[PDB]
Amino acid sequence: TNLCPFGEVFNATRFASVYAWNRKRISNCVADYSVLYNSASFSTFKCYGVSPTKLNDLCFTNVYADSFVIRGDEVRQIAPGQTGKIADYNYKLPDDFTGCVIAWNSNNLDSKVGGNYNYRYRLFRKSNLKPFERDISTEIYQAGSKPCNGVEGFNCYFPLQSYGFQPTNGVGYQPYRVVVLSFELLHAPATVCG
Amino acid sequence: STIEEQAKTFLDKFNHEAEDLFYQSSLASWNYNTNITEENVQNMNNAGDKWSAFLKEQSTLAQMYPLQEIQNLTVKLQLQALQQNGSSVLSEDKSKRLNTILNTMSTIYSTGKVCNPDNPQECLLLEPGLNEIMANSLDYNERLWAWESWRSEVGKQLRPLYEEYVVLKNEMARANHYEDYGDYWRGDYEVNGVDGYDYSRGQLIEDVEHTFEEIKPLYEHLHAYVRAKLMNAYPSYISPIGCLPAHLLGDMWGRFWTNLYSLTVPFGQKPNIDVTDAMVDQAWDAQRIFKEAEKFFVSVGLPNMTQGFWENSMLTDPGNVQKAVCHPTAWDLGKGDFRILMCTKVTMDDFLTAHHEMGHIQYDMAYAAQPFLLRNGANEGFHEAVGEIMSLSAATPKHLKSIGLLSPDFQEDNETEINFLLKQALTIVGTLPFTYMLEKWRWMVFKGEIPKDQWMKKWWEMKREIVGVVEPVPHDETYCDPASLFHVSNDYSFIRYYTRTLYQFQFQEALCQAAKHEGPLHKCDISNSTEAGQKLFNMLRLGKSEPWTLALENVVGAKNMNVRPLLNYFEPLFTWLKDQNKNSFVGWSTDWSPYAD
Repeated sequence: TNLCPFGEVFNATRFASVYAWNRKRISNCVADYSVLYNSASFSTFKCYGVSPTKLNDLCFTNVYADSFVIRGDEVRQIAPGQTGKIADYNYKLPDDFTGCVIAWNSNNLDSKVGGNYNYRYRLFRKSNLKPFERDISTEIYQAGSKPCNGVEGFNCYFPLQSYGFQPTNGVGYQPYRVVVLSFELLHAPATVCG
Repeated sequence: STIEEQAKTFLDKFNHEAEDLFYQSSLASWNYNTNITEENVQNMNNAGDKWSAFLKEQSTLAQMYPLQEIQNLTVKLQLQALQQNGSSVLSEDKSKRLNTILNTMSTIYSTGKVCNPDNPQECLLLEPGLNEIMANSLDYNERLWAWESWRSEVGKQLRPLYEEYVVLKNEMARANHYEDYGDYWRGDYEVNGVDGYDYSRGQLIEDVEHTFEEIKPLYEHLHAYVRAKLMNAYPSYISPIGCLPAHLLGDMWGRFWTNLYSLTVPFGQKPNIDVTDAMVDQAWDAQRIFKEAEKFFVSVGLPNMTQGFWENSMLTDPGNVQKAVCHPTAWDLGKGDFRILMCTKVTMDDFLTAHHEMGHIQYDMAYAAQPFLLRNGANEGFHEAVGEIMSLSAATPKHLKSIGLLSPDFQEDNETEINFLLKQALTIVGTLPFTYMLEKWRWMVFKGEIPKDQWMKKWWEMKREIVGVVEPVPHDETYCDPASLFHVSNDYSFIRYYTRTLYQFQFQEALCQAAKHEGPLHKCDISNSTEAGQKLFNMLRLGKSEPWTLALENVVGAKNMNVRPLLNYFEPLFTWLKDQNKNSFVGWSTDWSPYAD
């Protein structure tokens, strides 16, 4: 048996953005969560529905690895039952989530002097997203009934805003690389367990 | 599809973009305050101009939304701070002339030299130069020459510029639905939209002139005692009935009376309280100063300091390879970054300074949850008050003995409390009429109440009646004495130095009474009690979202301003002063003048 590739999802050199969050289907591999608790690097390890002790005795059909980057004072919004600028416009966790949320500080790997503006997020949207839905578009949000035919002018603005990651920003603004392991049980064979 | 929803969308777009430009505008300024160099000297202007252009365009675009349709107080408060045009309503030529005058007034004050053309040795700089000859000199003519010669050159070339400034700013202010520039400056204390806590611009003068009447009593006895004591050093220049000469108050103008303590000590045989010999001998350095000052704030219940407060902060003078301007300013970079930059030295005046500048970061750490336009204190004289009561509780011999600075058995007697109280009174009481008369003069001259011919007579006419200070030589209408001050040349407000002193004693009395103390107010402390820290913190979290009257009531219980706590604080010294002033002539006469022969 092989070692399941957890180093490309947690130790990647370049992560993705929250509005266009990547999705890695990790299945038919031997996931080892025992080395995760002893890593002594996870600033936040909260599992909803499952327990860290019960994660090595249960096998899930699909372990979907949704990876993105968010702020520090913001990770609590990625949880069943929260609201904000992200939990309704970019990526909504369902209220019946049965997975875990991982995060750690990576200021020394996701920050450069003068600015690193390579990550973006949604700011304006006409509605609220359903859970587990992604929509990539730069359409201009009509805040009134003027209307606006594409020009960013009076009460019509660009939706995509950037992330200002720099070495000297605070702990609550430092990049917490988050991989939301979304365990679920389906009607297909399960072979992913430690 | 309503105004209060479009305003929210516009405010969200504004808020989620300015945080990325203000931080870079602050970082370059931090690097400059670290490094005086011609290479980085233009980054300040580039970052400031880009941010001003962003702000100017946003203010121009925000004028399309009226204020009579919004019902949300928070949204109205955020939008009112963005619709203030400022000087953008003037014409192009007038704005250019105003900018030229503003940039020339500062240059003339900064590059103005004073020297005696007949003697080569009578030349010196300002700080620590001309400010040193006026501080520790006991001569009469040496001070008279330096006092007259400063306002004969710097104060004489600013009169046309100030005359043009007054008429330009009157037109600037009359275009914004205001009356004058004085009415523009009183708009900070105006609170409207809340029932029961309404404050008007026309009530500030009534409140101040009512608070000054209760104070004048004690200042009269203090002035009488100081004038009686000064008879020993200058026996042939002061009258025992008249007033005090202007150039004998301790510094250039007379705002503070601190330097006069060395001549009018009540008890000269007692060892004064001192920690300067206590931090040099104890191997105490700027790192341990802050490491010890942290525990005082932790003891009352306040949170701990951040990680970046130690590594990015500058504490010591960075040698001679680089120049750093270290005037007292606390630095809040935003985006979760807090640092300090001070000129630390082993002295008592710097330990209390470190405590005062750590109170500032403790206050800024509280309201970080408020939006960008509301991340500020209640008003201008409100941020400097909460950082000053911490120094008052650390200099008492209950805490100085707790940190080992003072002697473990430093006796507390009636001969030490008098010495402490006189030193405390010389710096606080002596400046209130000085601030009040200057602000009244500005408000009276901006309103057109004083014509051209009495532009300089009504200055000494109120100086000789309110503060009891006469001039050594007469001045005609050509001079302009008030413009020689830094805050007047750079057009800064002055009533924030009058309101903070009144607020800081009310806060201290409320907190110490919540701290369950029994005894005189000058001996108590708030340490080792969480019920005072949690009482102050609820007020600290408010920010600009609530009116200052409500913020004051949430702690003290009175929406107005009072002087009773200050009078109770200084009653112990007033009782002894009333006894010692039996043979003196209490009060002054306005008919005396040193040149009236």
